[PDB]
Amino acid sequence: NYLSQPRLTYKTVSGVNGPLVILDHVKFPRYAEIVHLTLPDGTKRSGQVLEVSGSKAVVQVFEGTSGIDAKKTSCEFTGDILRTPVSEDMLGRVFNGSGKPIDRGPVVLAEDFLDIMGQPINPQCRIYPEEMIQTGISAIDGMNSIARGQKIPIFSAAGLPHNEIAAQICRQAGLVNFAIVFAAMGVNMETARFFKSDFEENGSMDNVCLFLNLANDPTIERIITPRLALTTAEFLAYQCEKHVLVILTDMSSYAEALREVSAAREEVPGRRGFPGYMYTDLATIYERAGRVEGRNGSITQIPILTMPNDDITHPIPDLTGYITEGQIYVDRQLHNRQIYPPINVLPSLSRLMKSAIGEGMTRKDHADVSNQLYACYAIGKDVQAMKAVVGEEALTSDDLLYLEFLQKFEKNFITQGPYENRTVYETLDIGWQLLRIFPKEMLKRIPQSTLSEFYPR
Amino acid sequence: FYRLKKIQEKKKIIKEKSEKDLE
Amino acid sequence: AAALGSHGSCSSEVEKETQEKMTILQNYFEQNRDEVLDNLLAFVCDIRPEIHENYRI
Amino acid sequence: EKKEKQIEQQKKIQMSNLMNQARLKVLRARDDLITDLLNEAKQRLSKVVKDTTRYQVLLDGLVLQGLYQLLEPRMIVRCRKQDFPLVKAAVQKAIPMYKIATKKDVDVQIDLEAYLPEDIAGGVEIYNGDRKIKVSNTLESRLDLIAQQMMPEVRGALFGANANRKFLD
Amino acid sequence: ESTFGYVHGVSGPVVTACDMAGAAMYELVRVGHSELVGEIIRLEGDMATIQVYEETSGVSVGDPVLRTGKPLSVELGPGIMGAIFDGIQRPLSDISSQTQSIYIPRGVNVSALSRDIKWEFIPSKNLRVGSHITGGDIYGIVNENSLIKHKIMLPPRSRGSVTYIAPPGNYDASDVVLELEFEGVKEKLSMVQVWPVRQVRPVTEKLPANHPLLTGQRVLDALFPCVQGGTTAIPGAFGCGKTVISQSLSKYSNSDVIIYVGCGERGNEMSEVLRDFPELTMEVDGKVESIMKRTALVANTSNMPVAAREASIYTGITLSEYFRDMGYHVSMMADSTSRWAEALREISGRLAEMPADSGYPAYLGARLASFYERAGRVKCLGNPEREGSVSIVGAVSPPGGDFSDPVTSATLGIVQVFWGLDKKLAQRKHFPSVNWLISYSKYMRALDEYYDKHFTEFVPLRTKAKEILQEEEDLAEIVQLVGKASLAETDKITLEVAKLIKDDFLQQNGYTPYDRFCPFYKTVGMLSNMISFYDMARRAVETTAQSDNKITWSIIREHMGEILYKLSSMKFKDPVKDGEAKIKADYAQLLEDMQNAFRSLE
Amino acid sequence: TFGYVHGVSGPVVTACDMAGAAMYELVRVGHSELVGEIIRLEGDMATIQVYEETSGVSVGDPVLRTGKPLSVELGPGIMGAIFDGIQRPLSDISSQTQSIYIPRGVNVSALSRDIKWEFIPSKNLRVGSHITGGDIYGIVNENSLIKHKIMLPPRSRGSVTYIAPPGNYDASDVVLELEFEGVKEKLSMVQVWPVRQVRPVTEKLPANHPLLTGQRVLDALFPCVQGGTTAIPGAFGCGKTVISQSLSKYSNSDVIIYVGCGERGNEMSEVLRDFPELTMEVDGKVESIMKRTALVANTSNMPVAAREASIYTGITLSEYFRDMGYHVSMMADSTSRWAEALREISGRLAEMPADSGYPAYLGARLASFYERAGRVKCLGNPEREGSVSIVGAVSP
Ligand SMILES: Nc1ncnc2c1ncn2[C@@H]1O[C@H](COP(=O)(O)OP(=O)(O)O)[C@@H](O)[C@H]1O
Repeated sequence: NYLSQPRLTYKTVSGVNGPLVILDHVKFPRYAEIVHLTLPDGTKRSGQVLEVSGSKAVVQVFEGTSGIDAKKTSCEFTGDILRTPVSEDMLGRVFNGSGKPIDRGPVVLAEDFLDIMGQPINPQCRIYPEEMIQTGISAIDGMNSIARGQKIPIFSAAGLPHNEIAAQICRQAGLVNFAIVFAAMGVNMETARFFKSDFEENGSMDNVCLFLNLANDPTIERIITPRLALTTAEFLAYQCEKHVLVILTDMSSYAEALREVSAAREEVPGRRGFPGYMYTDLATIYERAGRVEGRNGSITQIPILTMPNDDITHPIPDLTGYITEGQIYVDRQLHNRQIYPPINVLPSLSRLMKSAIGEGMTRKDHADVSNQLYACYAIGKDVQAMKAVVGEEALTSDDLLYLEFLQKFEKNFITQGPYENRTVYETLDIGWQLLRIFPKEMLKRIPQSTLSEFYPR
Repeated sequence: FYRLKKIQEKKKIIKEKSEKDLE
Repeated sequence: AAALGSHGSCSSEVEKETQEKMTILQNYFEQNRDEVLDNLLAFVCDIRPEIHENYRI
Repeated sequence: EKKEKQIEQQKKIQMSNLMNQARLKVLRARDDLITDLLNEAKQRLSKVVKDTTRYQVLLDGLVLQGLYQLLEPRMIVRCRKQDFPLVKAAVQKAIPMYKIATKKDVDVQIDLEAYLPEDIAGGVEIYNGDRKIKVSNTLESRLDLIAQQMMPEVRGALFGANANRKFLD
Repeated sequence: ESTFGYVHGVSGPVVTACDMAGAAMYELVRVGHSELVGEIIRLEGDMATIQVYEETSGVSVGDPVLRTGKPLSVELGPGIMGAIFDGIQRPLSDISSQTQSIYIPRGVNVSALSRDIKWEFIPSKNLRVGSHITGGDIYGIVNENSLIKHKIMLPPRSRGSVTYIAPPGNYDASDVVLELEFEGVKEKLSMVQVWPVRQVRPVTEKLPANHPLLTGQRVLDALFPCVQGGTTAIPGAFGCGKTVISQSLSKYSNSDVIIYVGCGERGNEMSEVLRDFPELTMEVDGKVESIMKRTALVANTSNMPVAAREASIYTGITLSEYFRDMGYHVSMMADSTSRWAEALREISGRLAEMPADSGYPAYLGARLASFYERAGRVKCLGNPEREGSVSIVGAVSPPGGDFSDPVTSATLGIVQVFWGLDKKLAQRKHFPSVNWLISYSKYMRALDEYYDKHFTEFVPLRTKAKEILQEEEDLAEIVQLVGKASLAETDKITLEVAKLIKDDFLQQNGYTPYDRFCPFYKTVGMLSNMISFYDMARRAVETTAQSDNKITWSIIREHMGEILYKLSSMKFKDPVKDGEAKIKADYAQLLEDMQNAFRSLE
Repeated sequence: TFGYVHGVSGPVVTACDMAGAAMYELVRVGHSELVGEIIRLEGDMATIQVYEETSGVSVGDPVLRTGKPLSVELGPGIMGAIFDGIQRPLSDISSQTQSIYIPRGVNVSALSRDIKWEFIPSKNLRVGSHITGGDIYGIVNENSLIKHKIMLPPRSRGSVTYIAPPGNYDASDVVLELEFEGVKEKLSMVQVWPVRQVRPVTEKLPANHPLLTGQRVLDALFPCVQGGTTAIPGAFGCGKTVISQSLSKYSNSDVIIYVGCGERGNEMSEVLRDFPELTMEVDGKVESIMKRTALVANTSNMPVAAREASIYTGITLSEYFRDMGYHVSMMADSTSRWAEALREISGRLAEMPADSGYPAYLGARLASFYERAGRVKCLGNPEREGSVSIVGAVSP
């Protein structure tokens, strides 16, 4: 039950250094406990004890350290780790990056105090995700299918409409009740209004929750901002059996908060100066997607990340790449031609798509149609790269047909309106009307039985 | 930069310990 | 005009539903208020003075 | 037609805003009732401190509880002027019980130079002999600390259990 | 002394502890009131520095730190095969059963094997009271699973004279099955032994590796063969198929048992294996059975505590060495090696040891070397002679897809097989994405002695395959700058047959009935037909280009279009429905069809 | 109040007896009062990153801590001034010193004292009346253009106990007195605000009314909005001067703040030569644009923190004119040279380098800067809208 023992409050600040306040004389410091700080001017702040040693406790402060004072600062130790108050009533609400309400409503009357970190889901209990979500978008539902309980990010070049795609998934996604949780780290005010307004226009307010940390908010809150969303998602999914789509906007701004903390703590660097543990920190976020045994619930994640200088080898996309079940990718090569949604299929994949694709979940041909669309579009890009050097005179008639396929493909398969909803079956009929550009014998990824049933339609 | 910051930290600690051992 | 009439109608509905919810809240609250009050008062009064679990000697 | 679409979008947003306002009124009402239950708990404590018998039992507890959290060789206890006679006895009883459980001696002093504000309902605050570290055993602080952690039981009792919560994972 | 010290400080996985005087480095210690498992990594006086294999959130200064005198170790015995274990060897099936919750509770005390299940024990029937017995001697067989017989063996350190041996019957982990006397001291043994994970299980000799590790995949089997007992790595960027290879070896190979080690891997992957493997079946003696009965899973997912990754790798190889001492051809999938190097990085960062490259500690090269060198074919310990092996397949995962990364660099200094996976092939959905220029196998000389016993044609075909691909890659450096126009007819044949080999031999669709696995006979057959086409097409042009009646690569394509389609179709042959004889017969029809068509061009 | 210098190593001064000081508190060190900030505390000791050259500072020199962090004085006299990166007014420094140099350790107050401006109190206020942050307690007619609204600081609130009658008063004269919780605060026309802290607002609004530059190419093809954030590639051959001068002469922006964030010595003087000479039509009169602008100016050799802070002073000033109801335009002229000064602070602090040697937080320093733009419902009683736009020149 509850901690009945009274809290200690310390004035024994023995140093302050960047984001860290170093308490001393502390009776039995608990590693990773939270501390409430009161500044000289009476301003309240919060922090977490990121190291302990004997009488000392190195509290990192969430709201930053400006105005901390080595004689007057009071640090109340709570005696416990950071717990999120959670309840069903968190749906229809907006919270800041530290879970405090900003919708002018009351405090969260909790049904429980879940740990911000969650716990590792037992691999024995982890049910495999295989039931297909339709997002409504052909470039997703066709070649990059999403399972209920998958995690699959949108990777974007800077300035692309990834927010509109993430909105369109929350606007039109469903099964062949999906509550939503949304988090944003370092989001600009206009984009915070965009997501909030989209949910209000779509009317789906009583079943969505928002955590907002804006670009002007304190950067260290971004560490807990997605964890709050996931801790709410774990309550709704695993304790209330709801299905949830969890959106993590600007994982790059999250990773920069880690880069900032890493650099400010002198942590061992990986590539580009991100902390050496960045993969595990990202995994503690991403891996909380999944179904679990005997509970009808499911957490699905769509993270979003803008790649610095559009470099796919950058640590942010790259480590996310290893952890998540494939990637959805958006590209200037489409966006500059007004091809909304600008989803480039070739760098995209879904690791869980293969299990979701098949009979009863989809049309039986779907796997094969995908495989051949990738081949034709890939050859189309390679013959375009050739033509740019040598002109059509050194291309074969077949190479020019793959170049024409690329044009037909982008204009019909990928190109799709911001409110246009397509099922997988209509997407596959479109896919066949594109594959019919070649003679039957050219469709070298598809078995002869699938061709004989569907190629002439 | 990182390797050299750690070297300088080790020297700072050894300077402090060498002073403390004279008290 | 049809949108403005629908807004006024919905305002009446959500207000009626709000008053119903608030009534149910007041009912269930008063039906349990004394029991919860006595429970908090008992646990706040039952001090149990204890040393910290890591004390030595 | 574009203007008609905008009217329809405004109609949708207005309906959302009406539902948002209703939901927020219902939430505020729940929190107000919970707040007033905590206010009634503060009122009940304000009655309990008038009985010197039960209140001496609380002060014997709360002083010793503070001593067991600070563990120093010297300490200062702050109370209101009204509390002082009971708190002096509580310190005098607590020093034995402290020394018994912790083995070591302690010098605990009642803070006749710096009383607490009279608007506090009761209990005590204990400080180190240098005043650099403290522990709050005021009835308001202990009430808020327990009542906040008990908030799920409070919610479940005052408004009934949520039928959706079939698991505790 | 006190049997326990006390926590002095905490920083991520590292915990310093006071009153740890008289602790060994690499001693297992339990930290916190909840008994978080950890191991001593540095000594600083009476203080010990501990690495904790569970999340340290909530550990307090002055919490207990219980010494054990024992290093991190595995209970080896019945109840391994078909089970799944966490990174510190606790079985997840029991954790679910005892906890009724979707989470692994921190500080779980569950035994590594079920002590309540009764097992059928057949003693070796040659042993008697007074028989001399030594480490690795088999004292019985346990019918653990229908496929795997667990040859229980004397612990490798132990020596003695048999004083009691249990009769045939049903026994458990607490039943004394064997008792020895040696040098006036007794030892009592059950069907379970404890072994330190950081200690190599010894062998009578490390033998030459001279038998192929047969796999599901055409290019791995043929062009870059692994050997049973070999060391292999799969360096590859994300999304490249490192996991599809790892399960292809696990689902479909000639290994007797598989240890699958989800070190730092996404959690949906261990679930995928746990779901798919009991449904998938191999066959023995005309009886079909679940491949789970020959598999053992070590789980330690990407979100579990980094330190437990080192414990996971060493657990998985310790298990693998045990089955090797039972005389099995063991195979170990190390599903990520850079995730282990990251655990070594984070701990070294808390220890403040100077980094070598990319922040990794200087001992990373020795950690990987001493891991991979536990692979090999071996003459096993103890009385009955056995030969067994561990093959280790390390799924190295370099950040940014750059093989210059220190984990890759250190790995390729040790391993003898390199299956480098190219992101540019994976983007084009060419799977397996193995780049055939980058990749190598060093065991080919050692395997040619085997190939000559079963497929005398194979070494000629493998050689000609590399020649076709090398000539095409060299011609491509011209084609990229001049287009498809200036090539000779022989060069166009080389280009188009290399594309046939890429598209229809090197690619393999591992999610379909025809390409799920590719038996070695289909592998030599497909390659033989494509290289037969190459030789005949080359001879046709080179013979006729000396005269007015010149054959062209286009004339071959146009006149033999049905042959090119037939060659491309060869992948679709179903190993379950099309019998080996039928596949060889269909491929012989293709050989004759080619010969008749080229004779019509001549 | 006074601490003592414990040691000095380059531009970093360690101090002692500093126990009551705070992280990022602004401190004067040495008898000449060199400016610096507390970057670390270590007990009663503090480590101060001094801005100015530390040559000559001695052990045991006084360390006079200013109670507040780095801050901008706000009030009348902001208009027309050339501030440096820490709000030392270069015009007052020149006039008072009669020297071509900035003397090391200036103490000149940012708003000139003894200039008794015409003040009118807010006609709705009375003794006893309620008042809150952002409420206008009066107006100062400092220029023909900018009727300078004087308003309660965003943290202060209570009951009015005195207002000055109509009359002549300066930055130091007490204009308003109010009581809250039995405590009285005396306020003057000067207000002081922490330069790195956003001035709070009733609602940050969407930006929807055009900021016309008067140039066809901009206003037609790629419009900008009042409250909006925009950028320009600043270089020699770019023609940035055509945008900059046109914006100051013709924009529908009520106040312009220009910030030199480490421009080259001569290039800064070209700007400071032009802006006095630029004139604008208003109400059929012609007047210098210096009636509606302020220049923060820093040459490349100005103190590192003066460059790094100059961008934050510009937006703190701009937010103050936003809070008056003015549609402010800020021009920053060298965001690359600001990021270099930012990098120099990290290099002195020995923070680990991120991409291209810039600090890890560069993204957050830029993003929290541009997020201080926008249209707003201001604080306080008149419900007034106002905005800050930000033009940020960059040098790829
Ligand atoms: N050999 C294969 N045959 C067919 N498809 C494959 C094959 N290998 C990979 N794929 C496809 O590409 C995806 C990526 O492979 P996966 O094993 O999930 O990548 P990773 O290297 O990240 O573990 C698969 O989920 C599947 O869609």
